[PDB]
Amino acid sequence: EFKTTPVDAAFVEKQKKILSLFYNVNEISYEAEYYKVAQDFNIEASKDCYTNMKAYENFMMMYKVGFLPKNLEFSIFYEKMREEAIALFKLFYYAKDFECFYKTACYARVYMNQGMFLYAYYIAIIQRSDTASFVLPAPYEAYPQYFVNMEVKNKMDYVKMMDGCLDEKICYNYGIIKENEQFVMYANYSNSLTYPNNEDRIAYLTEDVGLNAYYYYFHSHLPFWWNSGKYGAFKERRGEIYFFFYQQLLARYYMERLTNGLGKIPEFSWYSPLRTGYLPPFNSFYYPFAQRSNDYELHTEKNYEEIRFLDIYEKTFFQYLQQGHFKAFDKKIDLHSSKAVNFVGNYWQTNADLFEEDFLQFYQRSYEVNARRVLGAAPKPFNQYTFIPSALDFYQTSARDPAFYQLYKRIVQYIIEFKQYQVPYTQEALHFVGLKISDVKVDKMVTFFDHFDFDAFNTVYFSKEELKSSPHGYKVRQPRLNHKPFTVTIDIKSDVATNAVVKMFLGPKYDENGFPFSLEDNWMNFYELDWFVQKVNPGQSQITRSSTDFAFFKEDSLPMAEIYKLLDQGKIPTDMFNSSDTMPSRLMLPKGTYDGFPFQLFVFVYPYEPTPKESEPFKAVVPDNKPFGYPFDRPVLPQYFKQPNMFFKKVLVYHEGELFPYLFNIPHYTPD
Amino acid sequence: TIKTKNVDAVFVEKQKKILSFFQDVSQLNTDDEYYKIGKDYDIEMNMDNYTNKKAVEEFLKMYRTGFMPKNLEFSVFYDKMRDEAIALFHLFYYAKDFETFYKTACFARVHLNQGQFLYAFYIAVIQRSDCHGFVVPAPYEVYPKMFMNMEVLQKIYVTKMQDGLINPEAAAKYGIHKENDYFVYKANYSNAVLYNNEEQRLTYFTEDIGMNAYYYYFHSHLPFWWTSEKYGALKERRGEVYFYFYQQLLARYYFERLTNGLGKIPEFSWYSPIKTGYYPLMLTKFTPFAQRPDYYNLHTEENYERVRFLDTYEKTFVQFLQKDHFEAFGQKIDFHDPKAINFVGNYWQDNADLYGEEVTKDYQRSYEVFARRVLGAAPMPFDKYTFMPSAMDFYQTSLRDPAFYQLYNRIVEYIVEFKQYLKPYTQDKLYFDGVKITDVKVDKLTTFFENFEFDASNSVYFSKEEIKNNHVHDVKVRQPRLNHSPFNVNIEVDSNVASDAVVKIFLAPKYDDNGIPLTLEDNWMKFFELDWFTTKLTAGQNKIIRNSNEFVIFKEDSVPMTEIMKMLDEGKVPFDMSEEFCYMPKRLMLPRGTEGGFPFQLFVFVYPFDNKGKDLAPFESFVLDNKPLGFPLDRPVVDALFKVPNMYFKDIFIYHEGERFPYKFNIPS
Ligand SMILES: *[C@@H]1O[C@H](CO)[C@@H](O[C@@H]2O[C@H](CO)[C@@H](O[C@@H]3O[C@H](CO[C@H]4O[C@H](CO[C@H]5O[C@H](CO)[C@@H](O)[C@H](O)[C@@H]5O)[C@@H](O)[C@H](O)[C@@H]4O)[C@@H](O)[C@H](O[C@H]4O[C@H](CO)[C@@H](O)[C@H](O)[C@@H]4O)[C@@H]3O)[C@H](O)[C@H]2NC(C)=O)[C@H](O)[C@H]1NC(C)=O
Repeated sequence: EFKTTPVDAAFVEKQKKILSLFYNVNEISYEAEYYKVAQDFNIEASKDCYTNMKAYENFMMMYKVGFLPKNLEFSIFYEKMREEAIALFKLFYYAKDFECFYKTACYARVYMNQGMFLYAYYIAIIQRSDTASFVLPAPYEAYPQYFVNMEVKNKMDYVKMMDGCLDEKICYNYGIIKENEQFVMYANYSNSLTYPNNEDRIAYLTEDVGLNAYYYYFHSHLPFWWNSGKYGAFKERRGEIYFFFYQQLLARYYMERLTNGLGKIPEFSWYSPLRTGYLPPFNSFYYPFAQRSNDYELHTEKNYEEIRFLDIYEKTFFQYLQQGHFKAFDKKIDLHSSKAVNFVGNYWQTNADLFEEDFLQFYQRSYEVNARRVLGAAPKPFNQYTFIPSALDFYQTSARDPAFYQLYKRIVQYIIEFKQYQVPYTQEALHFVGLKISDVKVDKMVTFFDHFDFDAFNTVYFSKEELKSSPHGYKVRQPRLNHKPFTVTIDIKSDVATNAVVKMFLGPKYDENGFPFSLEDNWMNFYELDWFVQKVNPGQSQITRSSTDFAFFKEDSLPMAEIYKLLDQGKIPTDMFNSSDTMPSRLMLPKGTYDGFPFQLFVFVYPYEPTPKESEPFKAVVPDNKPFGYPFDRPVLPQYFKQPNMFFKKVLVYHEGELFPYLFNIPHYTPD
Repeated sequence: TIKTKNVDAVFVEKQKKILSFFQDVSQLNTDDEYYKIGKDYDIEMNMDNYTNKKAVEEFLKMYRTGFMPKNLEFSVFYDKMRDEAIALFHLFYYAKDFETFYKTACFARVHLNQGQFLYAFYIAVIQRSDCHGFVVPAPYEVYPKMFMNMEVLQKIYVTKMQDGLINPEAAAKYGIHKENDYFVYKANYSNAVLYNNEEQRLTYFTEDIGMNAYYYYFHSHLPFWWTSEKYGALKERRGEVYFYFYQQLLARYYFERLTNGLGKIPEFSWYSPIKTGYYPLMLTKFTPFAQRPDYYNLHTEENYERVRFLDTYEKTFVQFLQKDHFEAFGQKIDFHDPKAINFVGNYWQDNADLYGEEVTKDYQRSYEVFARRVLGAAPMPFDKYTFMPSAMDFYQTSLRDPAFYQLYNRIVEYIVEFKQYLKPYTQDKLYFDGVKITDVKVDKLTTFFENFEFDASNSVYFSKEEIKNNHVHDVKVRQPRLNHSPFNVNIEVDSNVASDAVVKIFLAPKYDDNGIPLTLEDNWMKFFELDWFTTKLTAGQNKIIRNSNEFVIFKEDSVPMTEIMKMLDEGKVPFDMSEEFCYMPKRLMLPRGTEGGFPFQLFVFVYPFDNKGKDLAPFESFVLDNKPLGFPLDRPVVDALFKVPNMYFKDIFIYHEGERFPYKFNIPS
């Protein structure tokens, strides 16, 4: 009951090579294969490992100067850095074949900044079409310092310096135990000291490792600085998925807020104090992460120039809308087409497609980068290779900061302002003639917390001796949200014999007040649970769909220990290779309440139009003509949403066992 | 020991007529023939005597409506006043020949406001081709009230009211002495009575009479409101000239900051308070200059509409940056093109060339103007001719106000933003085949303060009696000013093949505030050009000696008019006043050192002098080169793609000798 895929022996060899660069990423083992291979890799004499001569020579130019030194923090949001990671990726991506890529990576694993190496390496593995099917470690196993609060990281460093536990009893009381000769450290989510306000209610979501990893995978599947020509016809839809990704994520987040009684995502101004502070429980080699207080004044001497830029970046968009048709980055933008939809997203992300070039150029300033800089609260960088980090400097920690959700809310509002220019769906575009949903039934929907382990060994240091055998076994254990399986049953009268699409969303039923949401105001608050095609036949029939089969959710990634165990059996975990960029399903449902929190499930059935065969960047691109998020991709006329083939069903989400995650990490106490 | 030049009969006569207009400037000598000419001079009747029929007629329409009254204070930053100045300028500028020009000035001296007249006349003498090579007095001799504090002014008034000294030994205690037939007044900088913040540390530079004269000349040489058609190939480089003047100045200013322990010019916001106040000790015949208190809220009620304009002006530029290529003001513009500096500079200046027109118009609001006005903290002008002056209403006073440096720093930074779109120079563009600088040595560099006197008589009103006997020149101001010893730069160069070469010398700081060595990457706009010249290299090894006294970019102290009247009787003219008048003064080349030797660096660059391709000699004898202003540091640098054998960075230290503080020169007993 963990999805398997069989896999042959040539595969095992290549997968083992790729996985091996992730062992002890923070130090160098002189007797690892990678070290020998890098010693033996003559880079000057290797023009013929590369499909692209320019990339090679471009790398050598920067190479001869020198790169970002080992041990410094890496972030693509600083330019000098970005130009280097991009050079590294071009090398990885234009390597003739696998041998070539492996020597290049070994070299980089040895001689280059570990952050930069891991960033380029992940992206290249996802992007190279000969590596497309290989599995990667979960990002929290590759960069545990981005996923572990200081408290836990310190406890582990402490256990290491002592070479183990003084005595068991002392240790157990501090949440430190041995299991099968490995160390396990119980971890709480952070308290009122890092989230000095109500946002702490939600720390179990915002600090969730799955949810942070998801954002990282999203970025690495199509990074802003890269064009999307690798993906064919998807190029003309890149901006669409940008909106969708953020609209869905914020919809997921607002639902968490509702169950924890927290109301709307706050709005703000660049010219005003921002309310919800955040003190990141992280440090880099030199600096504690930058802290932002409650009521932090965004508008100060240090951010004035940035704020001017941000301000006119948004107001330009207003000017576009005001005008309908306008000259923008080559063509005339007409707001009534869908070349408009694409433009809108590329505009807000300042991605490579906006400029219709291959890679983001050195002088093109991004809206999102400057926003993160203002909101990150950090002091200005010490030099081009040394910045003071904040949660917003990385996709791995971004979702920990309340400001992150506020910033994307603002962008999503802006896009929704443009979406006011889109013609709404008519009766005839949504009516499925000859078919009616007569009823929807759902099993009990139940959430709970349960423990979850990962190996954090990459954040622990090891002697020359211990390294000779790839040492690990430093596990973090944490209560994480989860739900039970449940089945949706859909009942249908049908005249016709066609293939059909069934979509299901979850959205709010009541606002923070107690009033029924009205669709005109709530369509942006629905997130997709599922999509699939079904043969329908006339009469009454019924489709059953288990939550374990929902399209947009995955199983927890396996740890590397387990990946290797499986490899020795010719086995690969499906969800880790066929769909890493997908939301973990443990977070499928907001945390419920013991009585049951009211949400609603929208079930929509429409005719299926045979759409060709692609191989797009994400799981969110289903083989359909339909816009992403359809029929909730755009403003609603409510009288058109009483279609026989639509059905809004009230459902309560329960919760069972302890309502608070800390109750799982108390020494002489066991929960429920 | 003042660089001379010889001169003929016709020259001296004209030059005397020209200098006649700068003495006793605020009064009229009934008996002087300039007056007899002036009173009766008929413009209508003389229409055939001007190159431009419509300029005469335009002037005439305005003159009947009415020009600004006399004694009222003149500033070009106000519509009506400026319009009258331009109408007057045109008339001077389109006079057929000298006689006509001379007479038109006579009329204008007699009939029109003093400041308006001198403003227009000064510019006219600089712009008229038949006038090229003539000499004008120093701005400080013409407008003395603007180059000195109240205390001094008032001592001058008191002495004049008493017709001398009631008690010479008492007057002595106040720094007032009779030296033969002169009254000499010692003057402190303002910090000697006012230390209302750390900016007052810099008064020996910001209040310096030469520096302030320097800005005035720069304005006059090519005022913002006029096209540069006259200067030919500089028309296509005007924005570049505007950026570079300001870039060089702020580097120079910054140097002064570093040596008094002050660091970066602070950023500001039209929507927030601005830190440092400005409390001017200048008087105007009619009013005090306006103060800005510390923490002054730039966004108060009177300023709402002003700030909306200024914020939009800026935001429109930020829009340009965001879209790379665009159409504005009738021009397709590409920010990838280095030539785009021309537009960038022209836009920030709202000059006539921005619009491809000869003169700017009222509806074309300037950013500089309204920025000046808001930061000047004045109340609303009472009407078209009655305003409360602040330092920034005049070119002769601007450098006094720390806010001025904040305002142009901001402008320069936006141009630097544009400059980020330019690709950095590669090795090949900079590398000088077979040429290597092997050593550089420099004589000791010492700064020091030294007394300087200027004729301040125009600040004073003489009696009918005194005007007739010509007793109009007995008031001098003595003041300690910055200076430095002359120094040689010894450069040793190697080259395979003999070749014609260009040598450039720059000054830049060694460390930031934290004491980390400067990367070129962050700091290429903090380099200040000292000199360029050409030499001929030979096969083998070369020794190049260059003295500070011969740097092309700086001038000598100008001579007082009285001393020029003396020279004209001998057929001599002060060379640096004729053709180098708008250069920075030599004595201000170096920032004030420290007793220990403050750390700086010399950058020497040697490159091939191919031929004379693109060649500036109409405006400035500055750029006889195809090369950007401030080449090779006119754009971003990558340290490792940049350094080549024909470059040398030498560490140097600037020392200071003698009295540290100007006021120690002004003590009695
Ligand atoms: C205390 O405060 C007050 C208030 O501010 C000050 O009062 C002002 O004083 C000045 C004097 O310094 C006055 O200006 C003068 O006004 C005269 C007349 O003004 C009008 O008439 C002009 C002439 O035309 C007339 O023609 C016929 C007559 O046959 C009539 O049909 C018609 O009504 C006209 O009145 C008009 O052209 C003009 O538009 C006025 O409405 C002027 O004669 C005089 O002009 C001379 O001076 C100018 C100086 O620059 C010069 O340009 C001209 O060539 C001309 O020779 C002069 O300007 C103000 O009128 C007066 N203001 C008010 C509101 O009353 C006062 O000075 C101050 N006192 C002290 C001690 O400080």
